[PDB]
Amino acid sequence: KPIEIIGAPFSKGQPRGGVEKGPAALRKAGLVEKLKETEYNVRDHGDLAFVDVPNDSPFQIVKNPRSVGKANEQLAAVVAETQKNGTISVVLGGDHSMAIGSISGHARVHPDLCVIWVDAHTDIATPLTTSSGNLHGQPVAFLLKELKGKFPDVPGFSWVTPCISAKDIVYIGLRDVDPGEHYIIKTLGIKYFSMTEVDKLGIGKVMEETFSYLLGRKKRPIHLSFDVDGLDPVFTPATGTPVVGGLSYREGLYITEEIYKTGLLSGLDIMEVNPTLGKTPEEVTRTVNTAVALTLSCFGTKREGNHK
Amino acid sequence: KPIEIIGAPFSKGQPRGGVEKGPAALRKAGLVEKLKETEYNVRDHGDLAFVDVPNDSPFQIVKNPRSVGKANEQLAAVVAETQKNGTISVVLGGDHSMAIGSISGHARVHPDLCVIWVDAHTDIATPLTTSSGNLHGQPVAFLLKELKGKFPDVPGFSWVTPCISAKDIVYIGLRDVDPGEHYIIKTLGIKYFSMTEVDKLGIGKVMEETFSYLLGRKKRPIHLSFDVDGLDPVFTPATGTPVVGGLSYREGLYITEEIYKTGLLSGLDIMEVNPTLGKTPEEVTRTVNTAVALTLSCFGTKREGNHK
Amino acid sequence: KPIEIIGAPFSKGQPRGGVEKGPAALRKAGLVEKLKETEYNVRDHGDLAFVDVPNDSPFQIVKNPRSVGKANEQLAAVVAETQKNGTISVVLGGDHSMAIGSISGHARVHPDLCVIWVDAHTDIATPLTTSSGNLHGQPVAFLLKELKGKFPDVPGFSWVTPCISAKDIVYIGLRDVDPGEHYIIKTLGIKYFSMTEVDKLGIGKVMEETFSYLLGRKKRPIHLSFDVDGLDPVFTPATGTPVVGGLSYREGLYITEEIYKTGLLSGLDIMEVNPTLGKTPEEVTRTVNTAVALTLSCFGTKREGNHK
Ligand SMILES: [Mn+2]
Ligand SMILES: [Mn+2]
Ligand SMILES: [Mn+2]
Ligand SMILES: [Mn+2]
Ligand SMILES: [Mn+2]
Ligand SMILES: [Mn+2]
Repeated sequence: KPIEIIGAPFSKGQPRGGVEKGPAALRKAGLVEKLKETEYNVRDHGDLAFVDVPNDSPFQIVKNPRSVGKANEQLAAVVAETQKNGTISVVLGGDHSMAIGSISGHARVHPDLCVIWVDAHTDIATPLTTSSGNLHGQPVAFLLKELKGKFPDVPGFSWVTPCISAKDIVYIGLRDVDPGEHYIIKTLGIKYFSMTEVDKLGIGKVMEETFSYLLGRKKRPIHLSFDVDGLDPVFTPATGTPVVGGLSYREGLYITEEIYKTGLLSGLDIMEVNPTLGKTPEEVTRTVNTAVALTLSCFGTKREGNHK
Repeated sequence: KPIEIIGAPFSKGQPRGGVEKGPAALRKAGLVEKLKETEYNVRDHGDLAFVDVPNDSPFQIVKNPRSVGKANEQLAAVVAETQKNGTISVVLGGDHSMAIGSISGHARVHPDLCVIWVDAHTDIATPLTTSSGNLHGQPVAFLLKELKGKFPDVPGFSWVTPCISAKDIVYIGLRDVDPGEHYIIKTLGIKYFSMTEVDKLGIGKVMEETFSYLLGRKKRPIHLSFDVDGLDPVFTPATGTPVVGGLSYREGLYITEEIYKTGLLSGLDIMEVNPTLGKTPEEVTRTVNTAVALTLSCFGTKREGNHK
Repeated sequence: KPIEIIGAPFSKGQPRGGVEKGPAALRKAGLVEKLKETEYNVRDHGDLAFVDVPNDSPFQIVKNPRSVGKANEQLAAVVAETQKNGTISVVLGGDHSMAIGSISGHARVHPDLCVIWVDAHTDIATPLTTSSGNLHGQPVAFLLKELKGKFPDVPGFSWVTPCISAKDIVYIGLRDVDPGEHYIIKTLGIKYFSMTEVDKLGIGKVMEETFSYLLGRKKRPIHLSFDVDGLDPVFTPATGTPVVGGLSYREGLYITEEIYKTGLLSGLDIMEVNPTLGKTPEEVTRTVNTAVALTLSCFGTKREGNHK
């Protein structure tokens, strides 16, 4: 089962420009050539060419609706194709709003996929509860069935079909959830391991509980949507919304090594890398290298070593 | 149960910079406005005016005996006051010698309370074992009932009445304990979780054992005396006695979240925040914001999120 | 139980700056003084003078054989002599190639000894598998009985006899293993706890298993070979091959404290400190102060405290 690298240099889902540079920054590190070194065959789809929507005025408080909807509708189609072709999709992107297309496309082919969301945030605010109107903080809202109809139709998102149930997603790294989002994950019974449960249980038991919860009954495709801000600012500083007390570099790798071991990874997202937000060049180097390491970890690179 | 914020700009406990701006530093950070946003009511008692004792000559080695023990009285009378009004006292001050006043007065109203002391130090040096003479490193010595009758009375500490036994306190975070102190903690059988114990058990087990030890029998008012230098210098830089290998930001929040969950927190101290000891501008801010985060956590703010 | 410091200012085992200055830097940080403050009697044998061999050209891919072989021959005799007298040897060296002579010498007096290797690397590449030819990355290859005969004899190493069995050594901290090396530890069934195992189990369990595996059936002397790069670069930056995601300052101390508690420590190596690789003079101080603290910990210095 080969790998399909897909670049999504998009930032309209958030206010901080620079995130569209993430794909180039990651490729610059030799991500594709380093991935080919693994036991997986790699193919680089290249980046997508998202084109802005003319009079794309805010829909209520939501900004760039049509453009974010259009960019995502294209990614869904792209990821759906690659998924149908028996390959694992890996999206390097701008902001996390792209998880809409990525996950949607992935779910069209594998409607039984489960999601592991590594983030400092729940990104589950909806067009009504969001206190910012930035779409990278609402992706899970357009994807969850339980939220379907719980908010007005958004211009440009008519194509989206709620593909995942509240029971098919697990959050890890949470530590900056707004009032609305917390109410939601709580009333919907969504499984999450906030930084509190990680400190209490240790990353080892956390993954055990994540897999028993998602892959307990039967096995199914795993979609890992990784927001680099899920890790501590010490390791992934070049990002739009950094939050202290995050996942360590080590816990980040552990998560990926365990996901690798299941042999069920079907879709992967590496998001929010913003190379223009490094206080120094080295904070970017640090962020990019951590992102590359986790990506390779998802595909076999183990810290104890590897050989053929 | 409402909250009572008490200021304590006192630095006669230690020479290093000026830890009096601490109270004023935490306020500017918006500590009061954020606490009111919690499920508690909040009232600011204002910063106490400490009268400096005249020819307050050192006692053998201890410096500013009268001055220190006087500032603690006003505070101790101010604390006992709030404790009687059925309010939770939150002392925002300078050096940790002020724990003498906070705890004594708290114990005057609630003599059955227990103590959780987060610190890199034991601060249990007697006026005779101490190697510096600074009182910020002797509070537990003027508070323990087993230590009374082990050192000459000190000018200005006659009022103090040993309010805690050797089985009513639990230390968490130890990593720099002088020979004298280590003998006492061991001879008296004081319960403690040095960093060694934290590394071994993990902060999750550390709190389970703490509560089991202090509350296993009867439930009682908990007094949390938090010395910011209990957290690793990488997190709480602006402090007088930094020691590498301390508690992490996450472990610090775990402690406070678990304590809030007991519903027993009755007294609190957030000491040693010296904003004048911050190499760079962001080391003071980082220290102050961590101090504020630790306080909010104590009163309900959780990393998994909150909502009304 | 007396202690004898043995200086090994060598660097021909690798390229980089000046690891020969390692011993001078540690004594500078007052390692001898601090050692004499513990419960052990200390003595400093000073630094050994190594005779640089003439036409010492490369053997196949292996660099400076005759130089590294002879040097280790000198150290083996010296460490063998000190061990003879009933003293614990502490070797402060340059690069890790010096463990060949340190462990070889040690095994002559304690042939039943075991080894705990703290490193980010396995240092078990043979002259045929090595991709660099630097001998500081092949020490364990010379020491293991299971590997004798698996590679060609090296000029200047005929004085070496495999002393340790593939079942008498445990690795802790691994995170940068070469294909050849990984194949070897897997095929030879060597016990190791890579960063993955430490993240999984916690450092507390790692030492419990390390000891059960090593001291379970028979109690015997312990030789600790500590490569400072086993700890994360944020703590020990001044070293030749730093690798991110390492053991923390706290974990390294736990390791040493636990080893100390067994009462079986008999040999110790504090390697790879290069006070010229420090990006800044402080990065050197930080690396130096950390190695000194680990040494002191091996001899009873505990974070909970120490008294006479
Ligand atoms: Mn996100
Ligand atoms: Mn995020
Ligand atoms: Mn203190
Ligand atoms: Mn302290
Ligand atoms: Mn080594
Ligand atoms: Mn190494």
